Amino acid sequence: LATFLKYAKVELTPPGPADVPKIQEGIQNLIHSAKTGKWKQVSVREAWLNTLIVTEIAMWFFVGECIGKGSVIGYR
Amino acid sequence: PWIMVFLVSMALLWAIMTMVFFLYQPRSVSSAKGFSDRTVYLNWKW
Amino acid sequence: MMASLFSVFDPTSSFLSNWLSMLIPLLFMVMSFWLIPSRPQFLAKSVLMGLNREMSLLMGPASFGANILVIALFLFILFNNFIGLFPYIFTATSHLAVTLSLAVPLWISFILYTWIKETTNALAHLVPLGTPAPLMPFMVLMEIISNMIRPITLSVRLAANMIAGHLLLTLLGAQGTLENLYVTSIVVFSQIILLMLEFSVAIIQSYVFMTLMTLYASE
Amino acid sequence: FAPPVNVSPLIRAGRYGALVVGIVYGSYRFGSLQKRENEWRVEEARRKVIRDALNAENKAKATREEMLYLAKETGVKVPENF
Amino acid sequence: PRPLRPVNPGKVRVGFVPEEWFTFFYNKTGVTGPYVLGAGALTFLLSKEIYVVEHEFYTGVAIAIMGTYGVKKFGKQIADYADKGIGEIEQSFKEYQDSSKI
Amino acid sequence: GDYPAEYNPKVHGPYDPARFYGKADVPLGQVKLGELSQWLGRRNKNPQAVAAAVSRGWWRWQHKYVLPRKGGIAPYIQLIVGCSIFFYAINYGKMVAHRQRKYH
Repeated sequence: LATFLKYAKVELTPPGPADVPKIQEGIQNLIHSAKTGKWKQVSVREAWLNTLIVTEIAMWFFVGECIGKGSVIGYR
Repeated sequence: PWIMVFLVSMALLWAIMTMVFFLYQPRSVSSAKGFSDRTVYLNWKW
Repeated sequence: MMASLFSVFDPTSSFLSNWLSMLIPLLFMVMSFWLIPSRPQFLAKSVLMGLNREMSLLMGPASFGANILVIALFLFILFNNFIGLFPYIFTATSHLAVTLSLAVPLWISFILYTWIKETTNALAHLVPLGTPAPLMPFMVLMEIISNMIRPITLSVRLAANMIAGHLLLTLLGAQGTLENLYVTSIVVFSQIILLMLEFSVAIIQSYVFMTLMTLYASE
Repeated sequence: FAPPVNVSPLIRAGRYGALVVGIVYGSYRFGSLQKRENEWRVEEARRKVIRDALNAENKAKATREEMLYLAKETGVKVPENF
Repeated sequence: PRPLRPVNPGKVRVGFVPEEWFTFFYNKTGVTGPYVLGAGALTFLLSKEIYVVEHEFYTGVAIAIMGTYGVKKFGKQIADYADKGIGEIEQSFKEYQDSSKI
Repeated sequence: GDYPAEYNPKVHGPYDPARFYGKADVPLGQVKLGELSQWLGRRNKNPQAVAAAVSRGWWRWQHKYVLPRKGGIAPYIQLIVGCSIFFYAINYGKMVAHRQRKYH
C-alpha cells in the first residue's frame, strides 16, 4: 500500500496559508454567484457532483469532531 | 396479518415457479444427416 | 457471559413493512437474455437440471409434471434460510405464516389427491403392512394421528432450524465487546464455525424437504 | 491507477477549515458534556442507591409472601422465621 | 442499435463498488476523493450512533470473512467450470451449423 | 404481461429490456437544473410508468454486471450489501431503541 501512501502525500496536504486572498476571492466569486446564479445553469449530474464535494468537505467537520473528543469510537 | 403474509409467499412461490419454467437452454441438434439418407434414384428400365 | 436479546421477527417495525423481506428472492432469480448463457445462469441451470435428474428416480406418474412445484419449493426454502442468516434482515421463516404456506397447502394437496385416487391405499398407509388383528387398532389410531400432524411438524422443523440458528448467532454477538480484541476474535471465530454449521444445515434442510415432498408426491 | 490531478484551490481550504472547526467544537462540546456527565452520574447514582434499597425491601417482602404461598401450597410446616 | 454482448462486465473496485462511482470524483477531488468520503461517512455513522453496533454486526463480520475466504478459494474453479460448459455449448452450436452446411 | 406497445421491431430491431422504447427524451443527467421542475412534471408518475422504469433500470444493471460473459461475484455482493443497507434503515426503529452511548 505504498502507492496509497504516495497519493496521500500528493493530495492530502494542508492548503497553502498564502491562499487566503485566493480562497476568499473564489468565495466572493461564489457569493457573486449566490445572489445571481451559476447554479440554475449547472447540469444535475455536475450539480450532484458539487453537492457530494460539499459532503466530502463537511465530513471532515465530523472527523474533526471525533478528533476533538479523543477516541473516534463514540464518546469514551 | 397472516392472510397477507400467506398471499405474498404463495405469489412469490408462483413467481419463482414461472422463472424456473423458462430457465433452460434450447439446443439445435438436428443436422442434415437424415437428408443424406434420402437419395432418390431412378428405377432403370431393364 | 453478559446478556442476550431476541425479537427480530417484527413485521411492522416501519411503515415500509417487512413483507419486502419476502420479495428479496425475486432479485436473485437469474433472468436470462442471451442465447449462450452467462456464468451464474449456467451454474443455476446445471444445479436445477442436476436436481431434476436426481429426483427423476422418485417422480412417478402422479407427479408427472409437478417437479416444477417441488423445485420451486426447494428454491423458496433455500432463499428463506440463506437470506435469514444475513445480519440486518428479519427472520422470515420464524413467522409461522411462511411455514404455514410451506407445509399446509401442499400437504392438503397430496392427502386429498391420494384420498380421491387411492382411498383404500391411503387407509392402508395408516396401518403397518402385514399387521395382524390384535396388533391392528392401536397402530391405526396412532398412525392416523401421525399422518395428520406430520406436515405440521415439517412446518415446525423449517421454522425451528432458523429460529435456533439466529438465536445462537445473536447470543454469540451480544456476549462480545468491540474494544477487547481477544473477545471479539473469539466471538468472530465462534460465529464462523456456527455459520458454517448453519449454512450446511440450511442447504441440507432444503434438500431433505425436496426429497420428502418428491416421495410424498410419487404416491 | 489514474495519474494524480491536483485538487482545486478551494476544496482543500474548505476541507481543512472545517477540520479545524470540528476539533475546537469537539473539544468545547466534550468538555461541556464531561461536566454534565459527571454531575448527572453523581445524582443518578445517589437516586439509584435509594431506589435499589427501597426495591430490595419490596423484593424481600414479596419473596416472603412467595415463600408463604409455597408453604400453603405444599402443606409443609411453617417455621417461626418463615 | 443492435445489442452487442460485451465480454467483460463493468469495472469494480473494493469487491462490489462500481468504478464509475470512483471515477466520478476524479475531476474534482482526484483519486483519493471517494475513499475520503467513504472513510468520513463510515466514521460519521459509527460516531453519531446512526450505525448501531449490535450483536448482528459480529455476524456481519463473520459472513464477510467467510465470504472472502470462500470466494478466493473456489472462485477460479467455479468460473472455469462455468466457462467450460459455455465453451461446450458454443462448440455444439458451431458444429451443428457446419454439419448442416456440409 | 406483454411487450410494450411503443416497441417497434422494424426500426429498433430485436427487443432489449434495458432500452427505453418510447420517444427519445433528454435524460436528467444533462438537465441544467433550470429545467428540473419541467423535467419532473413532464415524466408521468403512473404505477405502470414507475414499474416499467424499474425494470428498464434493473435490466440495465443486469446488462452491466451479469449478462456479460465473465460476470463475477460483484453483482451478488452488491445486492447483499444493497439489501442489508436498505433493510437496516427499515429496522432503524428497533436498532436505535437500544444503541450503545447514553450521550453520544
